[PDB]
Amino acid sequence: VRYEASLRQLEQRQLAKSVISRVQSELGNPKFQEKVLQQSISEIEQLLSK
Amino acid sequence: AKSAANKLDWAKVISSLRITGSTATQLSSFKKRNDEARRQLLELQSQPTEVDFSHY
Amino acid sequence: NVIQDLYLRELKDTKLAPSTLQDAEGNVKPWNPPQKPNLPELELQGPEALKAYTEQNVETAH
Amino acid sequence: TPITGKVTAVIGAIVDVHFEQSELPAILNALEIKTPQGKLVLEVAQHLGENTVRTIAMDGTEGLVRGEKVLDTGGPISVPVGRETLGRIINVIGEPIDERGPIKSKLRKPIHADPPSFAEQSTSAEILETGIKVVDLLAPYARGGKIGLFGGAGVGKTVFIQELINNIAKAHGGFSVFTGVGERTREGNDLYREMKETGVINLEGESKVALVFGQMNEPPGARARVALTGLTIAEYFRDEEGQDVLLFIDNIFRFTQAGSEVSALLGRIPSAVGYQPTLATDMGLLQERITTTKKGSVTSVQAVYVPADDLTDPAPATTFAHLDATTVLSRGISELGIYPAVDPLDSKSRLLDAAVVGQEHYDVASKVQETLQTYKSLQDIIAILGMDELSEQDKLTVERARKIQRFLSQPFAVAEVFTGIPGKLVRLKDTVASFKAVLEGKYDNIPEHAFYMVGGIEDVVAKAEKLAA
Amino acid sequence: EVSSILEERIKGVSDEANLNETGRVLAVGDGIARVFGLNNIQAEELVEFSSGVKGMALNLEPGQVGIVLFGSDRLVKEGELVKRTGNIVDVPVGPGLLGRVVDALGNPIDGKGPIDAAGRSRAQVKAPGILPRRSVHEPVQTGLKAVDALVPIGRGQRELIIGDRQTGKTAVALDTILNQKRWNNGSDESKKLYCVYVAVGQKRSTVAQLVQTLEQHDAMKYSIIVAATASEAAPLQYLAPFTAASIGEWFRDNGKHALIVYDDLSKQAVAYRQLSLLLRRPPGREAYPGDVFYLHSRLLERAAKLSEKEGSGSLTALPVIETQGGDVSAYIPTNVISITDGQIFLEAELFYKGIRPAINVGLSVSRVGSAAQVKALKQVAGSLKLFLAQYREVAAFAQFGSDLDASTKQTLVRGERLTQLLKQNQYSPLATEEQVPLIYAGVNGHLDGIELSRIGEFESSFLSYLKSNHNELLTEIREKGELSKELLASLKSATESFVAT
Repeated sequence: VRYEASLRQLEQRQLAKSVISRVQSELGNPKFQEKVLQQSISEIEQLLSK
Repeated sequence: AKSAANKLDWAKVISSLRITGSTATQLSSFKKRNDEARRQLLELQSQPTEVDFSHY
Repeated sequence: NVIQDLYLRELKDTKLAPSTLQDAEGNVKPWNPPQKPNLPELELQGPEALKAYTEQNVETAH
Repeated sequence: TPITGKVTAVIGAIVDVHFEQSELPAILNALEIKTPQGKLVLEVAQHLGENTVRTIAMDGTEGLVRGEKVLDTGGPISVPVGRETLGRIINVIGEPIDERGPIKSKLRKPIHADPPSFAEQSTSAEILETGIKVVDLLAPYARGGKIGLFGGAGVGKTVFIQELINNIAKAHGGFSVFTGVGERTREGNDLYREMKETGVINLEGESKVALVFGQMNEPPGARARVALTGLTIAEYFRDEEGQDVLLFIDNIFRFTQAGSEVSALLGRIPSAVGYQPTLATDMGLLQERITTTKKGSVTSVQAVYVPADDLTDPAPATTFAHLDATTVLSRGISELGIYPAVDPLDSKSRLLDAAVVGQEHYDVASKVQETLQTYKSLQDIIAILGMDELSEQDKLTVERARKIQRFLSQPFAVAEVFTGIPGKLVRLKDTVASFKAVLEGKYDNIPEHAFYMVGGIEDVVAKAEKLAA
Repeated sequence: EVSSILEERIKGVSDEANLNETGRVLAVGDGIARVFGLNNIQAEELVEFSSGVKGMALNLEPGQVGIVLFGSDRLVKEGELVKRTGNIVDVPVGPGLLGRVVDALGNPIDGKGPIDAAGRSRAQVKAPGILPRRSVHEPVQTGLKAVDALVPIGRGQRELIIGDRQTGKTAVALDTILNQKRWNNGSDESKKLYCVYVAVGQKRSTVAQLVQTLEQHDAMKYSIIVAATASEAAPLQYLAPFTAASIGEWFRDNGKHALIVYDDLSKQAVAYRQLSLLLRRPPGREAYPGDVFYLHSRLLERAAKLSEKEGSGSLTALPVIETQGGDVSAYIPTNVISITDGQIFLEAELFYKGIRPAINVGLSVSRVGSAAQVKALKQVAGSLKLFLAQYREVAAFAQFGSDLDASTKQTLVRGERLTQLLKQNQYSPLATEEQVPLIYAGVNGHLDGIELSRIGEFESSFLSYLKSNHNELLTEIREKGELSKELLASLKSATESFVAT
């Protein structure tokens, strides 16, 4: 049980740094450009809803 | 239970006052109490005979 | 949005991190084998005891 | 980053900069002021806004002209670590102050680091024999243990440490760190020379010891992160090299002391007895960074120059919070000629117990304590009256306590020279045996002086023969 | 698996709304920020710094609102916005904390993962009234005979454990928990104290040793360990008892009985000292600003033996102030002494004297109850006090070794045996059914004769003898809990039976 739990934790931290790698990948893309537009239109939608 | 045995033993101790000079009968009786208490501590120590095969 | 981007990218590109069963073996252990308690020793066995005790028995507790 | 700035103020060594550009620094960043005195390292400690920071100055101050460029070198200062830092004496910037030329290293690491978590802990304490009877009896050492000395004004705090290093650290093959905070240069020269001589530093060879030495003269701010630098070296060994570690710290009163000086200047109301309100966080942080993990259980030895010998002063008090053993040493007991000079009713260890060192050990120690406490109690009666006006039973106790006290006088090894008497080091197994007999008064019938300044029970006997002659 | 849990986590974030509060950090450094703006700020509210730091706000000023950081300095940056959580500090409170170490903010730091807390509550809940109290009648037995006899502990009662630092300071409290294992093992829920051990200012290693001891004694199950480690922030240290209190109040409210050990409040006081002086508040007496009394009093008065209406649920408190040099005249020790319903003075000299536990019984008092101890035990230890009281005077005469009156030296002889009887090795408590005999023997003077050296030998043997023969007697003491005439006589006969022989 102890190693099984350890393996889940190990799996989680390995997959955590793999998540960090995907975050670094997203911020490289001109999704970095395109999501500014997404945030802009989202602020238009939100703030018009305000 | 164990107390029946021991009440008769200690009754025999105060009877043994009248016939004292059996020096290893009394050590055997002390032992019978000891080892009776040993099995008693063993059987009271007794864990389950198995794992929690349901839950654990 | 960013939730979706991360969700998609992350999930797709690695859902679980790889695992190694072999490594578990060192850190875990199987059942330890019984000691075979058998039949206990026989108490005050043989007439070796009996003859000894009859002969010994002459001590009157005065 | 190239955050240009000016030195708006130089109020002491708590320089205030005005970063001209509105580019923001961050707390615990490091800055280089480039001067004909080379680089000067400052560490951002407040942002007072308007891009006007207030900065701790590590290196020396003088010559500064207001309106002097700053450049932000960011983050915590990066020390150099690796096995190739083993044997060096390190400043704080990684410079070899033993001048072995630029410290060869693998990975260079930030001075500041996080304290390992509750989960990261793996706390274990063994037995460690110091070869000193009083230490073994009253406070059995342990691996990963936290030892504390609350000795005098380096009256033999240093001597005690040197003996411990001589025994334990040359009986420990694993890495060991000496970090000497705000201590006198001569001690460093003696230590360095001794280390090189005793091959613990093989100069050409490799060393199983590393050394950090911070001189008292050096500005307070430097002394504050001398410790932090050392903690990084220790962490590299503990973690990255994985190897068994030890650490020695002396004088950690200076660590506290340095902090209290800057605190007032920083603009923080200095709490009771002038000591910083942030005393607790710093002591805590240091002792939670030095902590027993599965990565390595770090034996730490801390030496507090108790200020005027007041242990109720907040700085010794907060040290007690993070220790597992103490061996408070009384200056008075040094004067009585007892070397070791450790107060024996003010020694404790978590590893002194009736099963951690056995019931027999615990009983033996108990009786020693009880006997001595009685003797201390009868100090009044003895003085106002006499010892012939004491009860016979008590007179035996008193004679026993006097003998025990004298037995505790056991010559020093490194300071075999300094005391002038050949060191007496005695095994733990031997100690338990020796005290058991003495308590049973089996050897209480031979000169009190025979017990004085010697090792084991056999040695007392031999010195009785010497006295007899 | 881990993927599934993560998939749930990813799913668990999406969408947010306009932030109607802001303020721009200015001061930053000294770990206490002061931010400009924030007018919507409700006092004591929790404010999320955009760094990711959360800091509650304890000082409001029409300039710069003083938000005490929980998080790191470097993460905070000048000019950052802080957006109000909009919630005054709250902790999850429930029964899921049973068998859990938690940090101040209620995060399982033992990493037994999430807590099944049945609510969240606020840490500023005020102490119940006169009307919500009921008369105290709930004994608590620590397994240390001296405590029960001399300073009997009820429930909803404050007993201040005071004395020199780490003289097994932790260990005295742990002993209580261990004899309270017997009631816990016992299925009477209202006699099951869910024990909450609060550890303030202590290092992770010390705590790790404590949790190891508790898990070893498998008392951890009903124990909750609330922690504010040496590392943990000064605001969090201040907040730690008050959120510990909230967890306790959930038991208390439910009608369940529980016990809260506040170890050590002396380090809490230092934390508030730091906190206040970096809120720039004027130093109090000994640099603890006056209203520290107010702070402590509101905390302490939440230990209450509540009315039958409230299910009789009584949270019991044991404050612990580790007095440095026994300095009780120190502002915080003076303050606490007044608040608390008992003081349990311990003394280092008596530790050195070999009395372990080392209790300065002269200043150890329990001003409240005697239904705070067993009726049987009240009868036997009635003159334990008298003998000891006589012993104190007698001991003074005995000192200077002047030729004592034979009567005084009778007292002295009796008294000494009692002292040896009291001593107990740490982590070994004693069941009350078998503390009544030992005290009976001593008080009925049968031990007075028995020599001091072999009192310890005698004690052990006596217990063994009672286990063998007069185990019927023990069962009766357990069953009826008040010594009847028959029990006193039976016990007298038994005691005689083993005192002689």
